[PDB]
Amino acid sequence: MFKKFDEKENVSNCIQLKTSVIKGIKNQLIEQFPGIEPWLNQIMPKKDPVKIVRCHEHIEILTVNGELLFFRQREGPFYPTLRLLHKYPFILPHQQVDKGAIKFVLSGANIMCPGLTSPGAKLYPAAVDTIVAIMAEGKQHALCVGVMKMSAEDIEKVNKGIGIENIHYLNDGLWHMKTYK
Amino acid sequence: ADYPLRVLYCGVCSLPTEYCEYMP
Ligand SMILES: [Zn+2]
Repeated sequence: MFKKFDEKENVSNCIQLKTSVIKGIKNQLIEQFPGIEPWLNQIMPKKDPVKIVRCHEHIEILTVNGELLFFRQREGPFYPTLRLLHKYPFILPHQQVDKGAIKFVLSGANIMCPGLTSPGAKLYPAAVDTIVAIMAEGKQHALCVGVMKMSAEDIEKVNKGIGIENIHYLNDGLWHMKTYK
Repeated sequence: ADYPLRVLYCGVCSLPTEYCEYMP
């Protein structure tokens, strides 16, 4: 979603949200990510203004104190940024690709089922459309936010095709935008 | 039991230092 993204050519503007809208977005974050609820006072303090950075193709980025927390496109689901996920890795269920696939997902490629079924990888049960944190064999931190395009049982069985859609990866255009300011 | 984690990001490639390997 951010492979050729950058502030100049993609960010139209940045609106500050009213209290009515913030409570609604928090509620949607709760519904999507149940375990985030006890941490929201910490991620989005009462005291701090909440902004949406509006981007081309109806991408919105939620920011607090200039830190990028979540993003969505249209009124689709929210996805954590990788920076937020690194601070709170438990927000998302995990899938672990084999180390050979690291180079390809860091260049923006979608995850193919052999990256998840080969030795060194770890595939965990997941329904299609689940937002997952992509971990890497031998690596402590997540490198990609993905969406299951086949269920994890299908990925084991079909074993060919896109298993996981690459949505956001380390040093993509979103990653490079460290803060909004 | 205490969060947020503070992950060290490399000062040149901006990645976690375990991913430096992948950035020239
Ligand atoms: Zn580095």
